Amino acid sequence: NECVSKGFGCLPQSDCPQEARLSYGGCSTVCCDLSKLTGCKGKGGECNPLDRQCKELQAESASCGKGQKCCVWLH
Repeated sequence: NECVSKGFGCLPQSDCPQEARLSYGGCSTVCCDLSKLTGCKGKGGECNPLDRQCKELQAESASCGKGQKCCVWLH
């Protein structure tokens, strides 16, 4: 099991898209990068202030008030 050790899902080829299909093994069908399927929620995300140049994403941070800038990475 590789996709367990890396921290992804095992969704089928019909459910997840053709691009999210990782090359790792151990699943029942195909591995799917849940970190990169959704957005800020995919790994958990972070609001930081408008003073700090980072990333912008209207999906979640749009009502953060103080620091309406959603940032997320692979880690």
